[PDB]
Amino acid sequence: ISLPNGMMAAFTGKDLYFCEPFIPHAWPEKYILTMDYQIVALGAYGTTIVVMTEGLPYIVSGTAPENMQQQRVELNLPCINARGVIDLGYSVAYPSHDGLVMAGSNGMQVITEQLMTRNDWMKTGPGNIVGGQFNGRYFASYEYIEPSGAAFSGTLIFDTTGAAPFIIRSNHK
Amino acid sequence: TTLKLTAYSGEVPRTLPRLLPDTASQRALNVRLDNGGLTPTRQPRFEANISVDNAKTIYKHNGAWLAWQNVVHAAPGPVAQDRLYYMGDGKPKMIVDGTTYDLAVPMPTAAPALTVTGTGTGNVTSIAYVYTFVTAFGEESEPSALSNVAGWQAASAANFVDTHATNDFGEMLPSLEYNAPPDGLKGLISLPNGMMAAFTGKDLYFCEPFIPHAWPEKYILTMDYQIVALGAYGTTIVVMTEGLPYIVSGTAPENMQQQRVELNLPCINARGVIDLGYSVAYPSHDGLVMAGSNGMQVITEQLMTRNDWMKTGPGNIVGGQFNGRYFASYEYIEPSGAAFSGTLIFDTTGAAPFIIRSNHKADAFFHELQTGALYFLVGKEIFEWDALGQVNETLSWRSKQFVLPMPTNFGAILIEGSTAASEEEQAAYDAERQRIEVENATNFALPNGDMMQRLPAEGFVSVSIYADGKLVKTVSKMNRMARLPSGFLARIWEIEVNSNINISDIVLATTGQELRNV
Repeated sequence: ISLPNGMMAAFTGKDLYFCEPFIPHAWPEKYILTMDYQIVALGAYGTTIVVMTEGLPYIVSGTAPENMQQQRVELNLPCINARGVIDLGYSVAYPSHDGLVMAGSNGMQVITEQLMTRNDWMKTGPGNIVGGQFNGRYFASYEYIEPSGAAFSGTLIFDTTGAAPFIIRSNHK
Repeated sequence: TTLKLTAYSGEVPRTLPRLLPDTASQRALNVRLDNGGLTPTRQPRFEANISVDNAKTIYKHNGAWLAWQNVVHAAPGPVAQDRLYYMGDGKPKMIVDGTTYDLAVPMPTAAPALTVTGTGTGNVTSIAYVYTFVTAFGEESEPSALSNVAGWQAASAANFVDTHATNDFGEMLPSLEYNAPPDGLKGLISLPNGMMAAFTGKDLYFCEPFIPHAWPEKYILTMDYQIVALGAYGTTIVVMTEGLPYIVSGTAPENMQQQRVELNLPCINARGVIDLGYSVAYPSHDGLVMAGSNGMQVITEQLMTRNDWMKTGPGNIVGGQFNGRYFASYEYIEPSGAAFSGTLIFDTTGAAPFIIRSNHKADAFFHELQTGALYFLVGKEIFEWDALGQVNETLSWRSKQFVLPMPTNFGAILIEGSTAASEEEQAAYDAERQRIEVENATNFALPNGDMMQRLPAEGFVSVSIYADGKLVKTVSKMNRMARLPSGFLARIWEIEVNSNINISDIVLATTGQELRNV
């Protein structure tokens, strides 16, 4: 992913790597930061990075690759799907087992907890959520099979803009 | 004179029963209140069995289940390779590839420093060992050795070296500040910037930032009172003590500054500590309190009494987290010898926090973070919480004591709702039927066997009405108006709802024509 001050962020199986600020090909070993748990995907709001892990999400705040300080975030939710991560522009939303949750400058909030149940999110299936952004709306494509051989395929659009957030469904897998 | 029960809410025991909110109710047991109805909890399923009896802490690493007889805290290490550091078992110890080692690395084993002023000018001489520096585990320990020459304290004559094991001649700034993890360190938690936190009886220890095994003595921080457990919110640690809780703020182990917190409440139970993600909650004598970024708030002071919190018993609260809810398991003996066992779930999310009760005692709790699902040990087995593929459990919901302005008797009940139509509940019921048939077959072949042949389950609705503390009727008709008994006039009415299926709402009226009105 690209970063504000000019740099690139990459992760190994468990360690994140920071490239030379204005030199892309260089990936110094002294720039690397090691995090607990595996790393699924990376997102950025403002200057701070969202280190999205199989365990506790981590927030790395830095004006420079040398000046990096990872920080705990207000929610402890794993990142199940790497592809479900979408930079919605105002937040970084990654599907989780508890539900879709957005990481932004203002705070860390589980949008679906307001508008959808734990059971429905499990039945939708966070493992294979295809994510996308349109007009600041999170496009989630779900294709899961109900027991006894019933298959549901559709697109779940999440819009938080408005008086109250709601789900706009679609049927384009 | 209609009383209508819709949009059910949880239990708030710090309130007189008549003064509860309009949709708040007592004994919210085995109920999940999400959509606004009585959605039943699923029955736990037996996933795996534990080896050693009387397990107080359970953990899962990779596919295997780990349990220990002591309160053991385990967290992944900052190092790249997958490592588990669990230290509650007396001596700090480490698991690598399913093999347990000791976190402490013996001194004078991996690193030795020899220096002399006469070196590099005269051959031979030397004194074998001058100073023994601290050892470094790195990835392989007690296998390789490192030697450095600290002359006048990098590239020169290698000279003689010890032949005890394989050695390397590297000349870099020696990291002699490493120290072996002292015995008695109990609680280990992970930290943002990358480091480990552990505490002695009264002193907290800080490790080398990216080196888990090193526990330098200059990093240690001493606090007043004993230390019970550790929790982290943001970059700042919550030092939970037998006295005044302390907040340690720091970007690095060297730059550490402990701070007094806005509440003075001791931590009674170490196991009651759960990192709920948005705060760290530790049971206290006054009540359950969580430390968060916004501040320090005692949730129970809003929703529970001092008396009830004492009667529940904060000393032996088993704590757990599911969907951001604090699962507290309580087992206490009220006077004259009656045992109360159950699970108290605390959810603060919503307009007003409330207690959702459950009746599954848990010897220990484990929240598998990768796949969110609580694992609790009861009867020496591992059970999940409301796992998918199980039949719904019976729901208990006893309404607020409705003190009608005038004494009346009710003549209508409308129990709305739907039967099993999700087909996931139906599939779970079919699987339960298959298990019932299998046990029927295996018990039917006994050399014979009296009784057994247990009856299969069923979906029911059972609403019981308490007139003035006396059960007058139990109604099971659903989606169609039912009738109460007669001949009794009461003004303190309350409703208890029992069902394996979800129920939309309950409305009562003295006449069907009044039920027409609302």
